[PDB]
Amino acid sequence: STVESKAYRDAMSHYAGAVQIVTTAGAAGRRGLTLTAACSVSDNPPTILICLQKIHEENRIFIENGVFAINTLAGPHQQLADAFSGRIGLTQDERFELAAWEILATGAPVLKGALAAFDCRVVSVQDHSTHHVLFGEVVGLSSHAEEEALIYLNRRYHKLEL
Amino acid sequence: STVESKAYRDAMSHYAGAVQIVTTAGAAGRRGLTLTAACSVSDNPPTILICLQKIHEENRIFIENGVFAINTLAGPHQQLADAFSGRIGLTQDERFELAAWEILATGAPVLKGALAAFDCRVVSVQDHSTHHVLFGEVVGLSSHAEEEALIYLNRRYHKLEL
Ligand SMILES: Cc1cc2nc3c(=O)[nH]c(=O)nc-3n(C[C@H](O)[C@H](O)[C@H](O)COP(=O)(O)OP(=O)(O)OC[C@H]3O[C@@H](n4cnc5c(N)ncnc54)[C@H](O)[C@@H]3O)c2cc1C
Ligand SMILES: Cc1cc2nc3c(=O)[nH]c(=O)nc-3n(C[C@H](O)[C@H](O)[C@H](O)COP(=O)(O)OP(=O)(O)OC[C@H]3O[C@@H](n4cnc5c(N)ncnc54)[C@H](O)[C@@H]3O)c2cc1C
Ligand SMILES: Cc1cc2nc3c(=O)[nH]c(=O)nc-3n(C[C@H](O)[C@H](O)[C@H](O)COP(=O)(O)OP(=O)(O)OC[C@H]3O[C@@H](n4cnc5c(N)ncnc54)[C@H](O)[C@@H]3O)c2cc1C
Ligand SMILES: Cc1cc2nc3c(=O)[nH]c(=O)nc-3n(C[C@H](O)[C@H](O)[C@H](O)COP(=O)(O)OP(=O)(O)OC[C@H]3O[C@@H](n4cnc5c(N)ncnc54)[C@H](O)[C@@H]3O)c2cc1C
Repeated sequence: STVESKAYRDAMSHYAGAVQIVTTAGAAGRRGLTLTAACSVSDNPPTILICLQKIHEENRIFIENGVFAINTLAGPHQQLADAFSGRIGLTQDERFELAAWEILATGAPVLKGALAAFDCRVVSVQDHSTHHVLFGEVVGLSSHAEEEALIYLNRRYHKLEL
Repeated sequence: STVESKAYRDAMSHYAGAVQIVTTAGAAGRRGLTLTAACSVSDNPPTILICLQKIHEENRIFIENGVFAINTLAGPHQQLADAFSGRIGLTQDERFELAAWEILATGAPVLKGALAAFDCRVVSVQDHSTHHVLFGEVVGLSSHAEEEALIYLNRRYHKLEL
């Protein structure tokens, strides 16, 4: 037998993570959300994975379009993160209005003034209890030189110098 | 076509990660190493994944034993991390001598004075180009109240307050 759900979450509050915004576009429509469960798989050919909650049915739009982009956040941007987690109201079109964006290879929206960004095509989809897991290969890039990074730890937000 | 290997690594130097030590034991022997590519998959039942380099053949000992543990590091511990990345010499028995350890459910070594720890049984193994990916379910736990965490960013080490 496995350990209890509540006790697992209390221990994970001592494990730190860098804050992302992930996006999509195509015949099923345009969507974004705030996220921490992602990691690097290989550098030859370059490959990345992400994990999405099954209890929100609008997350099936990512699987139907077959493309996604991942954007890494800098020091001054706590207001953008609160909006894309659903804490303060608003329609999707009203959430995107808060900043400036550009296009690279696939159609998915890329953020101006990000620390880094990766534009991807889907190669595999798997089912794991409470979440779906998606694998993608990298077809476009950008990066800029800013002075601090945004981090989540012990149930609150922080800033850290490069 | 995909982007170039060297350009991918320069952009990933702007993406932060918390520092772990991962361990194993059984009929194929006892081993450890320093690591950043891991993440949380589900909370019902609790489940975690890890990624291991194919170019070092001693990493096949983890697959043969069928068990592993993951340990999260605190502020004062940069010397332990340098030893388990292979930067300063020593045999495996000589690396474990530098600190104190205990036993929970499987046999794999758990660290005294860690910020958090998770003891796991293997349920799935997959092949992805340069690395192997392993999935595990959680059968034991511990945690302690320390004041800072260890982080890797922009090709050097840092400290961050809880
Ligand atoms: C630090 C952190 C890390 C996270 N990591 C992950 C992760 O790894 N994986 C994951 O899956 N989730 C993660 N989440 C959670 C995720 O951000 C939310 O579940 C998600 O944003 C909720 O989607 P929603 O707002 O559209 O859903 P809902 O709140 O149910 O709303 C659905 C839709 O209704 C519309 N709507 C809502 N309010 C209004 C309004 N007042 N007026 C008009 N229209 C409205 C909007 O279009 C909205 O999208 C994380 C959250 C945080 C804070
Ligand atoms: C010695 C070393 C090894 C590392 N290995 C990994 C790793 O396996 N996975 C990971 O997510 N982070 C890894 N990192 C952390 C981080 O992602 C890197 O700092 C950065 O991406 C690569 O630049 P570098 O010059 O520090 O690595 P280098 O010194 O140029 O490379 C060391 C070795 O690790 C591999 N490697 C380095 N970065 C990655 C990566 N992002 N994804 C897959 N393989 C990589 C390379 O193929 C090489 O064999 C490693 C860091 C160091 C110092
Ligand atoms: C920040 C960071 C993140 C990383 N993330 C990852 C990751 O996600 N995934 C991953 O796979 N790797 C990662 N790495 C790299 C990983 O730590 C090393 O590849 C690994 O520790 C090397 O194994 P090794 O020392 O046993 O290999 P080797 O240097 O080739 O040595 C093999 C063995 O020989 C013996 N030996 C060596 N020297 C002596 C001596 N002088 N006297 C007697 N015996 C000796 C030891 O038993 C040693 O284990 C990361 C590294 C860093 C710095
Ligand atoms: C609203 C919110 C959602 C988050 N969702 C995720 C997530 O999906 N994946 C992730 O790795 N980190 C997630 N985190 C970040 C972090 O891992 C948590 O802060 C901590 O583990 C759980 O405690 P909590 O009280 O903040 O979450 P809660 O407010 O109690 O939970 C919010 C929701 O997210 C789910 N969830 C929370 N933590 C995890 C977890 N570690 N693994 C899987 N599901 C989780 C829960 O089932 C719940 O539906 C989330 C954080 C917030 C604030």
